[PDB]
Amino acid sequence: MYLVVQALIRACIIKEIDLYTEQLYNIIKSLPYDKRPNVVYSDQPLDPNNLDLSEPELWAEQVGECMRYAHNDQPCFYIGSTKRELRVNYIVPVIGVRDEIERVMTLEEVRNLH
Amino acid sequence: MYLVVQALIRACIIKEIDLYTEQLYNIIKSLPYDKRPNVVYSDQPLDPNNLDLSEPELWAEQVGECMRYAHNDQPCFYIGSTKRELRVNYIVPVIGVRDEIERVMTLEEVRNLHK
Amino acid sequence: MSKLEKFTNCYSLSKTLRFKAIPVGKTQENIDNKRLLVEDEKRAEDYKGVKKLLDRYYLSFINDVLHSIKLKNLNNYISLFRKKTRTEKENKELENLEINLRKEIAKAFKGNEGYKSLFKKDIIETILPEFLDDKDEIALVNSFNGFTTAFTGFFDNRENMFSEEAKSTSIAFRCINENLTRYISNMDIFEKVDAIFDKHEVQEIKEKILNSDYDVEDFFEGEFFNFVLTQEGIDVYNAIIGGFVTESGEKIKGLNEYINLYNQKTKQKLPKFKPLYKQVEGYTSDEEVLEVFRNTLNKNSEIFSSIKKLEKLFKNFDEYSSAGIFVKNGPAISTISKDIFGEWNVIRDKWNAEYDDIHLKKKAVVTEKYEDDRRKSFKKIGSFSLEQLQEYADADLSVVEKLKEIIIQKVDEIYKVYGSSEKLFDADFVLEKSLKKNDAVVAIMKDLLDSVKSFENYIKAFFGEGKETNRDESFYGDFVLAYDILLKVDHIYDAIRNYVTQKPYSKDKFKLYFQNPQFMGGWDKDKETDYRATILRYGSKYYLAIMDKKYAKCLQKIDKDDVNGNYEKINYKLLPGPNKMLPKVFFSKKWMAYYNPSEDIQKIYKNGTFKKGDMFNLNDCHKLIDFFKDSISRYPKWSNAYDFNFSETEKYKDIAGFYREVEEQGYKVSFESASKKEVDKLVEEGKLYMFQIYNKDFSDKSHGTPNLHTMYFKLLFDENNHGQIRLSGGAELFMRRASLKKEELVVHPANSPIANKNPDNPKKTTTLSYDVYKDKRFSEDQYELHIPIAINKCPKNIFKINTEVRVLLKHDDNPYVIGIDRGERNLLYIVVVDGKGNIVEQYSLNEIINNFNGIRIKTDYHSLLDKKEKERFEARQNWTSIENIKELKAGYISQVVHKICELVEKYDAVIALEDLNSGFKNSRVKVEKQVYQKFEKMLIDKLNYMVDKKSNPCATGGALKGYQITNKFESFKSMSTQNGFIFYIPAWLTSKIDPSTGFVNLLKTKYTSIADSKKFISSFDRIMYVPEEDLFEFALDYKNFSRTDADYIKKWKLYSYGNRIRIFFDWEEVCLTSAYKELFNKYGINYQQGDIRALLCEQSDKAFYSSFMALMSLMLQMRNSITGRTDVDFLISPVKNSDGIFYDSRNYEAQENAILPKNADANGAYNIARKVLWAIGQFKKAEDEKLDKVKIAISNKEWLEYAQTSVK
RNA sequence: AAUUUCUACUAAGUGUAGAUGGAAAUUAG
DNA sequence: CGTCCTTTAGGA
DNA sequence: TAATTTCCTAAAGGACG
Ligand SMILES: [Mg+2]
Ligand SMILES: [Mg+2]
Repeated sequence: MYLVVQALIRACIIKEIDLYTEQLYNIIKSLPYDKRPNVVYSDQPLDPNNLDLSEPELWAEQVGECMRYAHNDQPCFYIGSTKRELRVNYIVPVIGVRDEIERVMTLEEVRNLH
Repeated sequence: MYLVVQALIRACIIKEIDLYTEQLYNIIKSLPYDKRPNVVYSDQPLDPNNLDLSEPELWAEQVGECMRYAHNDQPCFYIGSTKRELRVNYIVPVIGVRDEIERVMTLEEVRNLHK
Repeated sequence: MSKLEKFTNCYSLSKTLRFKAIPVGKTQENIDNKRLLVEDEKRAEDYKGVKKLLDRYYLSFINDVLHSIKLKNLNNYISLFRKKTRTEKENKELENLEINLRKEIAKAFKGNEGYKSLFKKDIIETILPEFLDDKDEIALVNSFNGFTTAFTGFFDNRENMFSEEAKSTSIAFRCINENLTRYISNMDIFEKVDAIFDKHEVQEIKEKILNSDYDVEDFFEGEFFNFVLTQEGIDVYNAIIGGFVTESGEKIKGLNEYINLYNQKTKQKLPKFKPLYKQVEGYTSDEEVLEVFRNTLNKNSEIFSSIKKLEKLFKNFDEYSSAGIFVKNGPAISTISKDIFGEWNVIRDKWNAEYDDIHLKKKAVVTEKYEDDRRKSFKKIGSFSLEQLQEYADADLSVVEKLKEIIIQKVDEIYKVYGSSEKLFDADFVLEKSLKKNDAVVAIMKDLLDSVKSFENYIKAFFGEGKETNRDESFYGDFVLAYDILLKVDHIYDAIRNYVTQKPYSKDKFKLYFQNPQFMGGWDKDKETDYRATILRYGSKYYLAIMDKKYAKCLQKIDKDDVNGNYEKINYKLLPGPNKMLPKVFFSKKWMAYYNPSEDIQKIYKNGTFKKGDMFNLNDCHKLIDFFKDSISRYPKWSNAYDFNFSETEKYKDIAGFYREVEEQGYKVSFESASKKEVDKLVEEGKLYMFQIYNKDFSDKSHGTPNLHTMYFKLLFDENNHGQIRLSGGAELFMRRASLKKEELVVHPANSPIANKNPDNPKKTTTLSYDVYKDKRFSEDQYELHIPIAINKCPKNIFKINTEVRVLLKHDDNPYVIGIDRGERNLLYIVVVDGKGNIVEQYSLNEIINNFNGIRIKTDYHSLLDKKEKERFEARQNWTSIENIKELKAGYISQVVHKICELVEKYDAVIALEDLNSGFKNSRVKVEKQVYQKFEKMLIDKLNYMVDKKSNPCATGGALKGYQITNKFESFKSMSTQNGFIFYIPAWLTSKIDPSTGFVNLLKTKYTSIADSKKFISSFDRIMYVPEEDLFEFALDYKNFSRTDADYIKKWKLYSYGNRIRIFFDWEEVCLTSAYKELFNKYGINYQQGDIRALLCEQSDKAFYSSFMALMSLMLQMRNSITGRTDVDFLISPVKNSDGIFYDSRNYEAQENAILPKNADANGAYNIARKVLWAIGQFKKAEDEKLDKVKIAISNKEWLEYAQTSVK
């Protein structure tokens, strides 16, 4: 009774997380560069309901320029500056600035972070 | 069961619809008002794959202002001018005029309509 | 000096500023925990109920006392108005008899049955307990005890019923002028045809069902007017007229129904009686509207039964008499003749032909006065029979078949749109939205209601006045008994549009009380202890302060001290109506305290011999003068507060002058000090509710130009305001409920680039650094405060304005004139002209150029109105889409007014406005009638206190010193030929006239027949092609031609110059000379012989003269537009000027300020301006004693002579 | 798309340019 | 004797 | 919806507690 339906839930969570990052991308672009918060960038969909905050593999730096792809409409994100050329498509903000991840930044605290 | 996940995939398609709505809401705001595309509006969610376009319960007017609710961020839409008080939650871009809906307008068509 | 320099300070005015009350501190919490809010809210929800019970008792009183009235002077007035008075100095004693009648009816009201225990406090304390037996009803009246004085507004709206002022809101002017006039009219109509009505067909039932005594014939006769004054008597009058009910569904015939039954002859044309006047659906929920709709307008309803009865009745339509159908002439016959045949006014053309055969002679020239009299008589002649439509139709066409077939096909259209829409008519229909926002259901009610309402209008012509003599009968029975059932759907239509166009807000409010019937009486010194309302000023931010009930003296023991915080306080009470105030204070047990019994003054007040009824005596009036002047001189409450620097003994040559002087001096408001910490503590303890008066110019952010109302409220406490603008009492307090619920707000997000909706806004995208909401001001429980100010309570330069403008303008040498008019491509076109006729500026007003800080950003309105009409085109419900066009137009006329008030002081002018009483315009012009009437009401009431905001308040023109250059607006029919500077002028012969010649197209150049066309051609003089000008010169005489009586020169030289625009609807541009060459060589005539009138009266085919009449008419159009493109229109002249060149608009649109009008609309404004220039020329001809009676309503021939004499 | 209120807006950032006379009663459409 | 409503009075 | 009114009041009288 668990044979193909896992692929259904596997797609539903991806539609949820892309809804979340497309809720976030406009608030991301409406921030000044001295207020660009710290991300847990992965270029992999990382679920904001749990954040999977046990793994220190994710680097935590400051997000840079928020460009759009020209092929699709995807929100490509840069870490640091353009000079790093680090083209990532999945970020979530926290107060986990350097490597010390403690608490989650929700939507009203990235809107009021402006 | 075969009528249980189809009571669940209906909750997956709303996750698709809301992404389509948010993707639309970030591109209507970027237009001048004389370049707003005609849409078909309803308060039930509307699938832009089928639409069942022959249904007589839907028209094709221009879209006016694109705004947001207060407590949530759900992007309602205004059809016609502001003072009509025509608030609507789900739109789909078309190219057909008021009652003869020709076809559903796609995303890059709206994106290129900015020029 | 200027002319507007003299026009200051003329008369009085009453404007209500209003403002928002912000609660400051914990005062809102004080209202909440002190349990103060629901009290007024429950008080303002049974106030209507106790007012309804009081009107019930007042109707009981009137029903008591009208059964004891007796107007003794009836017996003479019924003869004297039946005298055909011929005036001859006899109607003024007639008016004295009438004023005796309307006085003597009031004597029973104002004299007996208490009448002081009718409007005092005693009624709701004693009588209304007895006048009620249900416990719930007495529970309402026992609640308002102690709060009786709140009804003084309602009682002063009661005591106008019992007066004698010839106002419509009396009972006296009702029961005399609205009752006796129609009584003697219906009596004379009864006496003319009294021998028509017999016994055994209407009298034998109306002798017993209506009265069962004094049966019928005495009612119209004479002395039975003294019964019809009540509601049951006028109910019997209506049952005679409309038909009785007799408690069941037979609905038997009435007497006016017997004149609708006396039809057996078939020649009606005679009037009936008239009903009389007598004094004293949705909008709840959505499912109630649905219930009303599908339960009173289903196919199960009686209205659909009336429709099916009409269908079977019109199946039997041709089986009656073909002469017994009368249809009422009016706006209807233009569509009647267009739906039977297909032509607009050919039945009017047939009657015009017949009346041309009857009253006009065999001479070949119609008189244009006979044309106007024929128009007014065609509007006077009542109705036409269906045999008259048989005679106006040709052979092989009876007209009753088309009416039957189109009526059946239109109710078949109703059937088909019903059957396509029956999916809603299941009575268990479940909604999905609010119907204010829903669209799928509103369209169905729209298309059904429009079908049934259009058929109701389609059959509204088929009455002919209803109360008519001989006709057809058995058609008309089922006709009227289906129409009375049908007509309620239009009231349903007017109700449902009052639900689909509901407000998204809610302007429901109620009156705040704070446990005080004496709440907010007036701004005062000593009565703070009672009204409990004082205004406090701090910095530039104001406050109203209400204390409470049980701490009512908390604003007394407060001093200055200097705690670095000090609110100021305003005082210096008024003196309301000293002509009634000083007897109230000087003879009311105050005479003994200050004086004693002189007596001489007491007797001359007792006679009232200082008023009129005696002229005066210089001892008689001036004993009152010095008695007041010295009794005041010791009054310690006032005489120290007001300086009464008075004039001497001989200046007061009446009593009104001294009363006007104390009216001038009696209002001296200033500042009182009250330090901050103790009053803030008083707020904190809960003894003083402190609100802040607020609008959006009080904030520190508001650096623009303030509101005009805020300028008045700032000027109210300036040191230049002497007595000009007084802040009188009568202020109130209102709270609106928060209606946009917090689960329902929408809001633009912060820091998001929002676009600009103005196309001419050069910055293209804006960002907001915070949140902005949509209609947030409805989402908060908000207090609003109304204060009445009185502007110019004591004026000096008192004169009649209509005489004054004339005597000023006669002395003037170059008076400018601004003329406004409507149009199609432009909504209003401003011209402005000098005393000579030289145009000095003109433009359109499609764009309004808002300017600020030296930057001017133009706002188009026409493309916006085009956008909204384009939305109405694809609207699918046409009720939210057509109301907003109406409000946009009343949001557009509120910005032309600033341009007009700028131009008036700019150019010292008068304004000429297009009248709307005496013209049926083109029904295609943009700003229609119900907007232009709204415009003139908004130009008079702005000119009443004309003020420009960006001026010095101290100087003239400023808000202390507004010009008052008009009178008060009265009514939409009372706008006649002069008001202030606003001249009303009619708009005849104003658009189609060249401004360089004064030529008019005046002919009737459409084709009917060959010999008439040859009569037209032989009426020409010369038809010769000039070769070097390459045109055809048409020398003609208007003495040769019909209806050309009004002209002046009557000798014109027409031409083929330029091209024209044919309608064909399609579009067709044609160059004229080549078209005439084609029509000639198509029919083969050598047209180089100069005169060739004989050559043109030798063709014998219809296809030439049908084709030549069109070209001959299209020579004279000068109105050449497409109505598809705003840029393509021109007015061109087929006549040479005094030089010989023509006038093309194309030569003058591309010029800086053209000496001729630019477009076809500017011609209309310029020719409106020329009529006022002619009036200026008329004003110098007469003299200063007759200047008040110069007739301005200019007849056409005088205007044409002025226009043709303009270019010399 | 803010407003005493309406109308157009954003107009340089909690707003801009114009206008605005309310409360109640009665009659007729 | 405050306190709190009710009533009141009539320019050219 | 439009026409047509009244008001745009401080001060005496008094009921009462
Ligand atoms: Mg608006
Ligand atoms: Mg302003």
